[PDB]
Amino acid sequence: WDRMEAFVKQWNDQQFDDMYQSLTKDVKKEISKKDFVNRYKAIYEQAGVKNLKVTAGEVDKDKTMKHIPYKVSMNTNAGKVSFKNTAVLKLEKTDDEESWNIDWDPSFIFKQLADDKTVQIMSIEPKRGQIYDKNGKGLAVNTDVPEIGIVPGELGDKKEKVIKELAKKLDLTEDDIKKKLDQGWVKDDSFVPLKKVKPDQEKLVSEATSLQGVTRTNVSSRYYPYGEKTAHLTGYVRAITAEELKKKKEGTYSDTSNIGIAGLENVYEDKLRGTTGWKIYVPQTGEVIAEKKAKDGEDLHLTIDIKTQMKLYDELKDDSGAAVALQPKTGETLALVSAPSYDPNGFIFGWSDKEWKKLNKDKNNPFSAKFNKTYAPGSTIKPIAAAIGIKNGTLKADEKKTIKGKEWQKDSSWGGYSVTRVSERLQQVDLENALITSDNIYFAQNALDMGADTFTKGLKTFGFSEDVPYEFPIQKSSIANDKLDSDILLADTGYGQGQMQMSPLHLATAYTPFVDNGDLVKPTLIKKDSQTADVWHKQVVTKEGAADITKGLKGVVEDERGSAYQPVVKGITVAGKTGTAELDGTENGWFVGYDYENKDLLVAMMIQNVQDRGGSHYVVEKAKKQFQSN
Repeated sequence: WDRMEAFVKQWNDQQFDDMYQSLTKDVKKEISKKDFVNRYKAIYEQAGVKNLKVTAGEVDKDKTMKHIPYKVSMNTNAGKVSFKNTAVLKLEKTDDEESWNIDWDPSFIFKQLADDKTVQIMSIEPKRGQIYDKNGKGLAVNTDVPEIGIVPGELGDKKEKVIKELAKKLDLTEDDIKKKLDQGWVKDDSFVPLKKVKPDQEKLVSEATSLQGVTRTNVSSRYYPYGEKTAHLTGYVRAITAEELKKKKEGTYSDTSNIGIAGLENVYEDKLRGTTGWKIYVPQTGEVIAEKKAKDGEDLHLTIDIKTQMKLYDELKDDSGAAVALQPKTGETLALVSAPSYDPNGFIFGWSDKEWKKLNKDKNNPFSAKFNKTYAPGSTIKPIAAAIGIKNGTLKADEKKTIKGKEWQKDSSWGGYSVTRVSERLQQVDLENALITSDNIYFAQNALDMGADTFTKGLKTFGFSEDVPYEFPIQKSSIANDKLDSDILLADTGYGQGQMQMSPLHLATAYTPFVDNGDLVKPTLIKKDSQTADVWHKQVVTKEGAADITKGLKGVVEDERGSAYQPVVKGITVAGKTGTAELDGTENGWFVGYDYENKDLLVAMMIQNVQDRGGSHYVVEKAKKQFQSN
């Protein structure tokens, strides 16, 4: 019949407002359309009802009352659910027109339901996988932390004064505690959790539990054992919002779930979470409509060495910038540091108000990692360019160039603009002395002699303009705002005063061909039991070209004329390059270096607001400390 088919179509399509219209006059009373629609929406939403199939059968007796059997199957967060039932169709006249109407009752939601029975949907959170460094040191783990609560029966006739004192002691409100004590499940002998506390605060727990009826347990909790020292690398988890929950695939989260918002917590959310358990049941009888068991998440093992991480943190902790430390042979990531930072434990245990407001008004954006953003690299481009110039035959490292004065233009067509070098001591300038004196004209002429096409292709072999193959998302490096579309922009990009932007991670990666082999190494955060150093582009420079570049980068640190000579550090065997990118404004300082003798460490460091602190020098002093002085 038409009415039944239309009702079934509306219900398969889950349009409950259209469904309410077909109900009998009796059911219209005692159940308002508001309550009908709200009850369906709430139950189906919270249970995760999807894949709904309602199919109708055949009538039996032939009249003003019919019976039509039907069946319902569906998928819920707790599994497949299906039942059979019989709809009563009564013919009824309202106003002046008859119609067949369905005599609805709560058993059309789930079969167990009736006018004295409801449904409840509880969830079981799995154990989240943990994050370890290369030596098994826990970076994002699960630990048992104190949990202060109230047993109501133990309060006696002191409930009010106890709530007042405990609210003052735990920085909660009296209303919040009372709301928790008034929950439906709360019985006089049950422990009512009130607040989770960090492990280092047993004195607070001792003070608080010494009140009437206030007691203590331990609850499992995420914990970030090194806090802001690894905050950008771990990221964090925190409670999911109702709006976030509405966007996810039903079943994967509940209203009380943690979700990874930033860092590796977010990047590996699926691996770390696991499977959420569910139970749909009827509270008046205890009957279970459906049930699904949880499943723990998987652990994550990183290449990070927390010792290197902490050395870099100690150097950057009061500044604004980033530092990457790679093992340039294997491509493993020893350290990823960004400053300023934050304690991700704040998102688990709660923030103090002053700290939250501090972090949100900080103009250097503590919650944002800087090692995956792209900044102007400045002079640090020069060796890379040199590599390309040696790779594509247009540059010989041992041949000197004629440069007279401190200014140079290609021809009259530049006019008022010329490339400026800081010194004019050397008139015959080879590659080594070009790097040591950071000669801008040398490298402008390198770019020009090279041409735009070869230089673009070369920059692409060092990983510009492509997705960065790395497990932590890295914004792509840019050669120019559009393209190298003029001799002037080409020359400026040659010596690092153009439109280019690199990430610290990428700059670290792009000095790896200089260390030994010439290969651009594929960086990785994930610890692998395989001792296989993956290559990202093969032989982007030759071995002998890498040696030629290493000579000049060595000189930058060891020759008195170099930009990285001060401070003189006995013991280190470090070759590298400095940079300063300007922004009455500020300027950012760069140092990229590697151990040209031990070949097992490379660091890139970038610090902001260094114009009044000696520029790149301020960075250099902090960078040399990171290297083996043995």
